[PDB]
Amino acid sequence: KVIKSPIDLKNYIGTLEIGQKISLSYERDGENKQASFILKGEKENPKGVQSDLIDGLSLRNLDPRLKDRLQIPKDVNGVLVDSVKEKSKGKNSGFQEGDIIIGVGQSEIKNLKDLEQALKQVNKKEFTKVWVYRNGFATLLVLK
Amino acid sequence: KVIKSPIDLKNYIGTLEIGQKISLSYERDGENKQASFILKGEKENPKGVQSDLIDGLSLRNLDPRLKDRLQIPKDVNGVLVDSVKEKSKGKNSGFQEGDIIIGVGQSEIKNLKDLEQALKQVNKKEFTKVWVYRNGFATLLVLK
Repeated sequence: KVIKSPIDLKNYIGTLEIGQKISLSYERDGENKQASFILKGEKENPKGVQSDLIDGLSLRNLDPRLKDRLQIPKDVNGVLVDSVKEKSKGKNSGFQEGDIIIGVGQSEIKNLKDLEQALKQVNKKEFTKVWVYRNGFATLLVLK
Repeated sequence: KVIKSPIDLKNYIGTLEIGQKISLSYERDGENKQASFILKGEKENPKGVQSDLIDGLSLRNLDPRLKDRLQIPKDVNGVLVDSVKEKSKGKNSGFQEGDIIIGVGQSEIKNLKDLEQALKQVNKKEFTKVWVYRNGFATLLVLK
């Protein structure tokens, strides 16, 4: 059975019974693999690993020991950028070292907890509207 | 002073003074003992040991790794039974290894706290109505 859309695998599994191994095929960036997948339901999974917009990103919580802006936490709590690996959709799209993420997709974060909650939704997006505080100003970016 | 009820002990303490040592008799199962007790208030107690129907049971928390039942945590949050001691009140009563306590005294449990909390009331219960899911199904017991 051939898959292009969510309802395709979904109903395709409505027609398959448990515990038989499917040797299904799947791609990533620009290469296909074939591997072997037991049918396991929702009641049936131990767990696991992901990334996308967090691939080779070193980031951490903050209240930074810099100047000057403004006295409210509201516009500084978020997450600091140590490093950005070039392949990541950030550096496709002008994300850089020394930035501070204040929000992801028009919505604001206080920390790695809020970052990772939004960063878990980014492969549900074709791009993201991030806001990153630089040395002086927050720029809006368009990450692809 | 001879004891058969709690209003024997309670009202005997109503008629006994502080700090003295009291060489009381007590029994277990089929063996009486004497040891000596300091009169120690409610406002007076340094901590101890509490077994009965938990006595040496090996039970831990679950969402288990098998099928099938239902699509809700409500019947499957609980605790799961690695072993059951022969000397204990479960094996007098039809309880076994491979079981899963979902409820105790017609009240349901989510983990080891709600187990222990209710197996802290079984010496208040002439018998217990526990409910034990097994490999496929869940059975009321008469824990004597």
